[PDB]
Amino acid sequence: HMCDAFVGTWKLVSSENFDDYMKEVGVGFATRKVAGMAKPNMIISVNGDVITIKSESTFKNTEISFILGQEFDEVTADDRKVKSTITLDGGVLVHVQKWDGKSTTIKRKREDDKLVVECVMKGVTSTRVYERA
Ligand SMILES: COc1cccc(CCCC2=C(O)[C@@H](CCc3ccccc3)OC2=O)c1
Repeated sequence: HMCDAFVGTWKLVSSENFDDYMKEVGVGFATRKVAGMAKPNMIISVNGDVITIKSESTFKNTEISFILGQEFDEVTADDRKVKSTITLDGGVLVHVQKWDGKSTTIKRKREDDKLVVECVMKGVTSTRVYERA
């Protein structure tokens, strides 16, 4: 029952500062423009120890399955090939991505009826708010 409150089908409703986060990560102009339009649906499920997050949109579909604390290979929506480790810290999913000698952290939190995704690269944060679909 570890991630119960995350499970479901979620739709992006709002974003703040996402262009600057993508700049900080190194995303090029064309991908920033088309990625910034997308309103993905994120489908989170759990089966035993395995968590799956599937995202579907216009622009790109992505899918990760993982065990908490166990590093895995990920392909991001901007097409980075990263090494990722996801843990639970005080009821927040904490996701670190390493690639090309860089690092970024994505936190996923339940806040009221919303799922809040906070993305940090060095000094720059972006907040992406999802609602139940
Ligand atoms: C640095 O450039 C980026 C460009 C696009 C997305 C991200 C990740 C943002 C954080 C994040 C979500 O909102 C979900 C869903 C991501 C998603 C967006 C669009 C289409 C399919 C899936 O998964 C997460 O990793 C970074």
